[PDB]
Amino acid sequence: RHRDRLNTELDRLASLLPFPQDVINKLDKLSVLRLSVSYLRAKSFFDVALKSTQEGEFLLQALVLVVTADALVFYASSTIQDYLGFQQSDVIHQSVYELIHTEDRAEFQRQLHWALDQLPPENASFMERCFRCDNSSGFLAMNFQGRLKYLHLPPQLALFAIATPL
Amino acid sequence: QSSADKERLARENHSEIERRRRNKMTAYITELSDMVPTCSALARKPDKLTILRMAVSHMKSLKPSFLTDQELKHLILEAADGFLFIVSCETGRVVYVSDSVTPQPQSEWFGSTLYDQVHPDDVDKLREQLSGSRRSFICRMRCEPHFVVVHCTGYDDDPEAGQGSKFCLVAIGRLQ
DNA sequence: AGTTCTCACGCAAT
DNA sequence: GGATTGCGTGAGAACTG
Repeated sequence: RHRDRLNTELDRLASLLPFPQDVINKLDKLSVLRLSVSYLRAKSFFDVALKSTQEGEFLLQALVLVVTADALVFYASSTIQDYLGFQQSDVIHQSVYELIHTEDRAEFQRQLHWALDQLPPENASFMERCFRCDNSSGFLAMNFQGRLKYLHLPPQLALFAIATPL
Repeated sequence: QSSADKERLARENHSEIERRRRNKMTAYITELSDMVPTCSALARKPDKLTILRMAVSHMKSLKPSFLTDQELKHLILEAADGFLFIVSCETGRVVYVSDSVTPQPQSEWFGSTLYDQVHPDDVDKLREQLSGSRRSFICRMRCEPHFVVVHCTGYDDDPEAGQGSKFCLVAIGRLQ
């Protein structure tokens, strides 16, 4: 019976997930555990530790794409579901290449290893091949201009960027 | 019938597509147990089950978006140092005062209008862009202090927008 | 006819 | 009537035309 004692926990974390009730339960079993890990890290987006001795969502529509070092995403714009034909939760934690072109995968990989503390190049800017939803041609060349940061096994390089069309 | 239909694509092909399902959750379980600080300090075995049973704690302790405005605000402010400013149609008087205005407190943005915080050289590049549903322009706002060029741009099937009275421009600012 | 998957109870391992 | 991670396959949704 213990093999069922988990779903009692999953339905919790699923309901304990910050998303609308309309399509809340649409999350698969690995989707919740995927989103269950892509949110707690947000808790420590900036400071959840202490060892060292609203309605502000108008900018998202007037345009934020987060990236990590292990080749996967940390947070997708809360408005990246209208300028792009997909949803946030669908790829809010999966690898970035799953949405980037083939020959262009090597470009994003080089923006972190050969790039890297506010100095050349703290803020980069370039184009690339992105995926599209279909009333579309399947790819878009957005202008990713990122501002490298040290988001917090010591800390590694993060990327706080905002991509826009061409 | 079981030559390549059950052995090469029934078990083998499946075993490759159903074994990772158990390795990713354990990964996430191990990937999730670490984030939970109240689960790593256990006698050489964080229990892979309590990794989720107690994980509900932080899942409980901590609707619109899983992130908070102060996060996104600090997020966008960390993204490209973007602050939100809402001025009037032509009045010029700023409506909103952004808390990440670190390009300079509200002394100049409270009473003085946006034109006061930019350079007078914007005689036209600051009025024509005012009242394409969205405007794109790079005005010359000052606050040495005169070289912070800020490139601003702002404004399914939905007609209006049930919200406060906002007939004016709401854009951002980033050093470009 | 079609398909990939998610989800289900059942099995030999500690 | 007793419990741990983990290995199969199939009943069936759900994205496949």
